[PDB]
Amino acid sequence: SDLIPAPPLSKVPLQQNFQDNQFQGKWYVVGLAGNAILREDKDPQKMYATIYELKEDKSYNVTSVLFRKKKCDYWIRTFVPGSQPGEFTLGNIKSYPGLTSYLVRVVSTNYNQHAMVFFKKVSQNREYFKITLYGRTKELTSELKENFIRFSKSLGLPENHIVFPVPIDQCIDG
Repeated sequence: SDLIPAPPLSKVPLQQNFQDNQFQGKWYVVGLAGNAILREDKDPQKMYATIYELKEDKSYNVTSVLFRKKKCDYWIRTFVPGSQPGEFTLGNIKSYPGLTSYLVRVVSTNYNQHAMVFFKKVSQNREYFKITLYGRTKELTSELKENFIRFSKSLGLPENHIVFPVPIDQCIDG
């Protein structure tokens, strides 16, 4: 493995006055960028969806659903409130083999249409980061997609590390 290095956290803005209640519900992954994300023209990445449910204790149950091998695949994360509102750590990190580190920062959102979220983790001592462009719908404007490309490039990622998953109906319409 050779990886583009994680950016310093100083280059990753935090959404001011983060509203945890308004960030809840279903988000479509309209854009994906990161040091382990590679464009694949033979088999282009399919859109998946992530559901944020705020618990009584103010941590998030995070359920993601993707269409793989004719079936809906579910995976669950717990996001624990971090240092400042809009940051999170991963609950029960010991239950993920090789994972020593996991950070979430909500970069920007208007809550009812779009969000950009930064993830950083250390797995088998390798440092991974990604940015997801979230949509409340499966389509976003040229403007929001160019904003996400610009932001991804500001963190050192070239074009072939930025993908726009293809909209689908299976699994993610529930």
